[PDB]
Amino acid sequence: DFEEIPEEYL
Amino acid sequence: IVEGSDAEIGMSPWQVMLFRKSPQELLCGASLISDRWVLTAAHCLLYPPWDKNFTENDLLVRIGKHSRTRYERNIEKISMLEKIYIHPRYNWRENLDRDIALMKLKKPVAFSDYIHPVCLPDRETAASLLQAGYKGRVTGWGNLKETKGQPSVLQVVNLPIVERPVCKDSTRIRITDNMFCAGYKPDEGKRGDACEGDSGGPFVMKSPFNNRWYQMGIVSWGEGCDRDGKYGFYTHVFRLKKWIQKVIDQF
Amino acid sequence: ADCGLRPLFEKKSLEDKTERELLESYI
Ligand SMILES: CC(C)[C@H](NC(=O)c1cccn1C(=O)[C@H](NC(=O)OCc1ccccc1)C(c1ccccc1)c1ccccc1)B(O)O
Repeated sequence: DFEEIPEEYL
Repeated sequence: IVEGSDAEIGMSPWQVMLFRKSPQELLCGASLISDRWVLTAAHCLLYPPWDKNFTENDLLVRIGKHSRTRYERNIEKISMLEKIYIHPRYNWRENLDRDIALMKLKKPVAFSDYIHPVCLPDRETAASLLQAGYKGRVTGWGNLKETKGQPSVLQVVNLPIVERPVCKDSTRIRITDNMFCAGYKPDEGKRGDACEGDSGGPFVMKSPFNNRWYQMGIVSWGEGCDRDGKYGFYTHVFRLKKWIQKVIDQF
Repeated sequence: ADCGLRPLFEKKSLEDKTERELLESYI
């Protein structure tokens, strides 16, 4: 149910 | 949190969300105690019965949040872990004694209106506030019931510390001095408890002497959620403060 | 240090909706 986070934190 | 209420904006600015990288999910609650240290339950990171053994690169810390699932652009901060420190006498094999861990952030987080550290009690704080009847506050993004589902925003509930004999007599688990329990009794009519996903979050109290919020407990364990005659058990933060200080001082 | 003092509550001398419940229990 989670919105994507800036896929840089990843 | 069962039978809680939506938290107000900036109501718990030390609240931290332990978030799993892949798959993306909430792992537990936690709390910000300085600009580079986060406090949570050891069992959020290490629990051999359920094959949990998270390392630094499995997780992220999300600070400043309110909504459970949104990316709260401009409000939350998301940080990487440099290092995880579990209490060396954490007892996962029997009763979760010493259920406490520390996470050092790779970079200092900036404080803001939504991000701010909670205080850790000293002996007198503990002495004066950790009394049966005195209420603490538990917050988290956990389940709304044992079995609606998950909240949309951070939940809050105030629960009274319970007499140690009553805590004892409510369970078959061996209770230690590193734990305390809280929750209303059946006769008190009021309800509330932590639930699945709330683990590792803070049980705080506001000192009536200096008007500051102190984290007295860490959501540790309970038998079900909000069951009559059962109580939530919390790690006694003051009793493990020497370990906390040692880790931070050395590292 | 400044620990336990909320920017949107204590720092502005505003009270959250249930903090009094806590205070009232500290006898
Ligand atoms: C929100 C927090 C409080 C929850 N904490 C945890 O669930 C915690 C991590 C490992 C087992 N744990 C638990 O809270 C356990 N609860 C438990 O599993 O509750 C569910 C249950 C209901 C009825 C019968 C059996 C189980 C709890 C316990 C305490 C100490 C060591 C190991 C297990 C226990 C089990 C059986 C009888 C009495 C107590 B959450 O679900 O992670």
